Amino acid sequence: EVHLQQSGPELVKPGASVKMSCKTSGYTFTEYTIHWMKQSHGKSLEWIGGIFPNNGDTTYNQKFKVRATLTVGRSSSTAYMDLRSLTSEDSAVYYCVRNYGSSYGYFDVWGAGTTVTVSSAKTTPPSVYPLAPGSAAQTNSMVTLGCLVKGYFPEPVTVTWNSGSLSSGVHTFPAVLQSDLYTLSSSVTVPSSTWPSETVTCNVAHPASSTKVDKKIVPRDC
Amino acid sequence: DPGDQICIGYHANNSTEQVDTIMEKNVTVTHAQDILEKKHNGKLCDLDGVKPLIL
Ligand SMILES: *[C@@H]1O[C@H](CO)[C@@H](O[C@@H]2O[C@H](CO)[C@@H](O[C@H]3O[C@H](CO)[C@@H](O)[C@H](O)[C@@H]3O)[C@H](O)[C@H]2NC(C)=O)[C@H](O)[C@H]1NC(C)=O
Ligand SMILES: *[C@@H]1O[C@H](CO)[C@@H](O[C@@H]2O[C@H](CO)[C@@H](O)[C@H](O)[C@H]2NC(C)=O)[C@H](O)[C@H]1NC(C)=O
Repeated sequence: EVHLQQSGPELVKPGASVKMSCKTSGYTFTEYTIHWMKQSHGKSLEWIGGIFPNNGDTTYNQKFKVRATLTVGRSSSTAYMDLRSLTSEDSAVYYCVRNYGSSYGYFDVWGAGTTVTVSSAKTTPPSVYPLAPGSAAQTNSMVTLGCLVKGYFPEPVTVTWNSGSLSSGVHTFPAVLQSDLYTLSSSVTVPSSTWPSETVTCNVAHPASSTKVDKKIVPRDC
Repeated sequence: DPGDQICIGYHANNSTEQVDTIMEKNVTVTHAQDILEKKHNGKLCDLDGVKPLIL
């Protein structure tokens, strides 16, 4: 129905500027006002501002008045936001959202989320290491297998098992920061009979570095 | 020599506000009160809170 498709995650040097986009679809662009929400990672939601397409009227939060600049491409049916001279402060997630009616309105359709990271750090490709259990102990009714992605920047990365055909029983843990690089792990759990007969491959992708790698779990032959 | 005086009188000003009367139109008055609104804003709006269904 009413989809708001927005820009992909970005990384910016401190002091620089970003321009994330939001593409509207499913309704008539000029009939509802569009807004932006900032959420400091897993905390609390802040209102930035709003813009009405049809004439380009803007309505800002006191806090964001200087650093922000909402723009609209009517021709393109797309809403833009622009953040000037960033800091660690601004490192958070940003939502493009449709507010229903005017000043006294509710946000009914929330966008995907453009997540921005502010750091002088350089981009670092990850490293994938498969996790086969020791030949010693053997997990009986269900065999747990794993995948380790270590030392990468910036967020995020995508983890799949057998190109996606493998599902419910997979847990991909949130990344953690280790010596200024990210590190996370995944745990696919399949029935004992299925492995090692069936090919269990780890498919990982890191966009910021244009990297896509596969690793197959080969049993530990002690 | 002249003797003292007291006068009774009433307010005047630079008003050009004008009212009509059954016996006389365009009578110029010191003060007046418009009670007709002739202006609107040309838009369809939320009413008390609630956006209209604009088909
Ligand atoms: C009571 O006062 C009214 C306002 O002062 C007055 O209205 C005025 O009427 C005259 C003509 O009757 C108009 O004068 C001219 O208007 C247009 C301007 O485009 C021209 O085509 C002509 O030259 C015409 O003479 C005034 O414009 C009009 N004033 C307003 C504000 O509309 C009444 O006529 C007065 N009534 C009486 C009985 O005196
Ligand atoms: C009506 O307007 C006239 C014209 O301005 C006023 O007369 C002036 O009053 C000021 C007082 O501030 C004097 O300094 C000027 O010398 C006057 N000008 C003239 C041309 O006389 C008059 O006071 C106004 N009447 C009312 C009731 O406000």
